[PDB]
Amino acid sequence: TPSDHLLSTLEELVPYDFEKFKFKLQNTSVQKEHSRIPRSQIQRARPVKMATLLVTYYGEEYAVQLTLQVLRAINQRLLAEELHRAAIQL
Repeated sequence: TPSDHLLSTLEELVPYDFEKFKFKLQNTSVQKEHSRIPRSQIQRARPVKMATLLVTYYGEEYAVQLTLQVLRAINQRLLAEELHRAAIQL
């Protein structure tokens, strides 16, 4: 599932880089007519937890786009590309 690819993607994501990931996620624009993840939850959310959260709050397709963009925001173009490639496989 998309959440499984997001899990693995953010699992490979270095925790020290995830620190910035979740900081950029807090500053990520909310998708049209979709539910916002509380910043208090984002700070405490695990790399593997956000995979589920983004899907629940925004959606599967939106979770991939959100994570991809935030990865690029933190100079993780590798994971962003691999996530895109995962979306292609899906």
